[PDB]
Amino acid sequence: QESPAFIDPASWNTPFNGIAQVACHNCYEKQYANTFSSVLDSVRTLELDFWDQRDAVSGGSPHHWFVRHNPGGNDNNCTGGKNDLEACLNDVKNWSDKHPGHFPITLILDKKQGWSKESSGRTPKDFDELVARVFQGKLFTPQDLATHIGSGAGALQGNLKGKSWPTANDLQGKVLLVLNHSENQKLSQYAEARTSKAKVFISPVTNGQNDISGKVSGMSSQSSGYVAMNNMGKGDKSWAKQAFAYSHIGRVWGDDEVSFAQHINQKINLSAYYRFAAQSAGGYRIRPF
Ligand SMILES: O[C@H]1[C@H](O)[C@@H](O)[C@H](O)[C@@H](O)[C@H]1O
Ligand SMILES: [Ca+2]
Repeated sequence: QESPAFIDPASWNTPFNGIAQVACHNCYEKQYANTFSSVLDSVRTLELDFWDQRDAVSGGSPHHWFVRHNPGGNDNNCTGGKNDLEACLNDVKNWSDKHPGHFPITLILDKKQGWSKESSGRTPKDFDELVARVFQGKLFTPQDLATHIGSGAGALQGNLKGKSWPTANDLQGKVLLVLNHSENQKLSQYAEARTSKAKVFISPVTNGQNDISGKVSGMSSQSSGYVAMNNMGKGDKSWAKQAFAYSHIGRVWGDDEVSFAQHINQKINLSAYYRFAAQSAGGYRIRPF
């Protein structure tokens, strides 16, 4: 079990949903960290923005995605033009291998384009196959959570209410992958394709109760039932209290002028900051609420 100074030791025996963290915002960018791996000196929740194409219209290849911020190749601080998604994911895998006993790592995979058809090799299945090939047994997935709470994975949404996630100690050495997109439709498409086999948690844009516990905006009812995480911008952060009530992992981004301690008091699990190292509460970046 690791013990970097930034983790409150009380965290280990706390259910994962009861833990507040400082997270990065876009920390794959060179301007926010010298290397992607260095982020893990400060936090356990990271972010990658991934694109199908080299620019907006051209340059894709099967089984491969690029990592950069703007529409336009690769522009990031991951190991490596061959510093692609796979390279960034391998940076995390390698850090994990070098720190047995680590607090679970959460990676926010912020998808920037749509899914491809089969022939282009960038379907939801292709994505799962990539992340599985890289992380292997390190992943903790929605089916794993569903088994933990005694639910079907397609009924996590509502069956999580009143339940505890595994503790951080139970999740030592694990990696949790989270899918985001500006359009919830792309999450619905991923969940309809992968169902209980999904390697990645979907975390929809959340601006109403239905996005936590009902038919999520932009998704089918079937996809909605897989929701165990919720993603909020600054203006929607009040929804974190309901994510907390439903034992969904809530993330808030864009609220950098509010302190970690204040986000804790707002029941936000993952508080995303550009300047992550500069945030703490009582010297910690990970602590129970
Ligand atoms: O630009 C935002 C921001 O990058 C967030 O960190 C992310 O979770 C979103 O999905 C995105 O649209
Ligand atoms: Ca992003």
